Amino acid sequence: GMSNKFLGTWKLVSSENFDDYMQALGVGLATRKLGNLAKPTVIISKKGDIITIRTESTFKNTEISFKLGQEFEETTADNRKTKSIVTLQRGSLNQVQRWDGKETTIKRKLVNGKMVAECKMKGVVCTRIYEKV
Ligand SMILES: CCCCCCCCCCCCCCCC(=O)O
Repeated sequence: GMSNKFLGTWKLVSSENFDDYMQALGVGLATRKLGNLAKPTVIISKKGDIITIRTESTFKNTEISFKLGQEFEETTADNRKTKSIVTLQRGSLNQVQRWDGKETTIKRKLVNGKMVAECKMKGVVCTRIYEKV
């Protein structure tokens, strides 16, 4: 199952190409300016076989709870209503979001004790690095 090393609280320390990624999602300018300044905390928790990823920041809070391999309805930070799914691949915690015929991926993997989120949309790639805190 998900590695227990994911469990805990994570703080963003680096974000690369997040603006171009938000644009690819269709997020407008005012929202992107605040999104580019956000340094969110991400809390990953587990109750039985339901995993919860909770994102907290001054600008926006989000939370998804899910079971691996089971589609679920998601409301994203930019208020997209998506059909999403989280699965594992070589220990990486990979999320797909589908809506209005579009599709974006958020792959969260542990690299030397840090959590690295790789976000992809229409060939645009964003990388966000978190420290465990
Ligand atoms: C982080 C504040 C949200 C700002 C709202 C603008 C649109 C962003 C929507 C998608 C956010 C992607 C973040 C997931 C990757 C991560 O956990 O670092």
